[PDB]
Amino acid sequence: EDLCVANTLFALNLFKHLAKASPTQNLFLSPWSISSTMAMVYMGSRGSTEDQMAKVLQFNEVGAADKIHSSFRSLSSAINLLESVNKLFGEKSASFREEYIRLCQKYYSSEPQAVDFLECAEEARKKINSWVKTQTKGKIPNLLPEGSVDGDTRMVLVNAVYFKGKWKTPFEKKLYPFRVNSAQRTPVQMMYLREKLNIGYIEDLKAQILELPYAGDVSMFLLLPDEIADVSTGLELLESEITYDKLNKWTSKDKMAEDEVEVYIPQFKLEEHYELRSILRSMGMEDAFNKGRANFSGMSERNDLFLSEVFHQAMVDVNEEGTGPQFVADHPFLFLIMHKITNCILFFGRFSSP
Repeated sequence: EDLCVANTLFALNLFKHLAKASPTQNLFLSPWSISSTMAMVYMGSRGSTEDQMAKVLQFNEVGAADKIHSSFRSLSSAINLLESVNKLFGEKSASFREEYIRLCQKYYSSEPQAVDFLECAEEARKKINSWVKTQTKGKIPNLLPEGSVDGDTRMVLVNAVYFKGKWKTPFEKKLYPFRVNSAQRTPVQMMYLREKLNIGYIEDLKAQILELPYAGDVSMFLLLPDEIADVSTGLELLESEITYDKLNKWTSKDKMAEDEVEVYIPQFKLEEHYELRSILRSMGMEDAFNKGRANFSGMSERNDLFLSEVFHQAMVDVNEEGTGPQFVADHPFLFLIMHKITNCILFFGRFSSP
């Protein structure tokens, strides 16, 4: 029983499926905002659409229908730089119920907006992009592109999230060769820090795990292969073996002990944009995206409403500003950003290519 447990299950499954589409390049997303915005769409869903969303969101694996939405509103209070903006746009002839709009306000503080996809889809496309550009203060001027919506579009969800924390201890700004793959290296600016930090070693996968705290009890956990068993990113084994139970154990206080570590990590910025429909359908959320089967009767009395697409943008800025074992991240790693009090994964990513 825990939305943050479901979120982690879902985040790892989403990352695995996403990694079929992008097996080596930089990958960065916020499982928590996808879970929360997809839960609001699931609030509007019924029948086998609902059943499938609940299963892919892992709500069923952690066991509580009438408590999900209020738990998301409570969690959002505990969790809440961390900026998250979202909006559900829907074709105006499939009118949202007054009551759905009221529940969106109440549980997700989000208001669905009607657009005219059926007759002026390009204009709708451009109104979605002005709202996004406006709410993200210029970082994303054109979230949706040229032909991502047309007369067949019925409903799209947009979600853009940005994170930049303040490290508990400032790094020192040291170009080092970062290894992208067995034939290619790219110079990166490295940041260095010597500090008492929790660090662990995963014996079976020959990798180090380190926690880098930010101020308010939000930490970055970084998983960095030690032996390199593939000629590509070197992440192949960590990515086929990570599981909920394994991550839990790797991050347990018995497996991660405090120690004076010298840390070298690149200065980096990631911005990745996704269209998750094909990813979510491969995970099992099929009916929500299928015009002949979707059931959004909770959102609208009109029969003709299905989910056309999910736009997700996530961005992180990692720099030196803050308030014995060696961890040298001069080759690819997985990382996650964790809300320690809730144990919610806010972001999850692969840094492979500077």
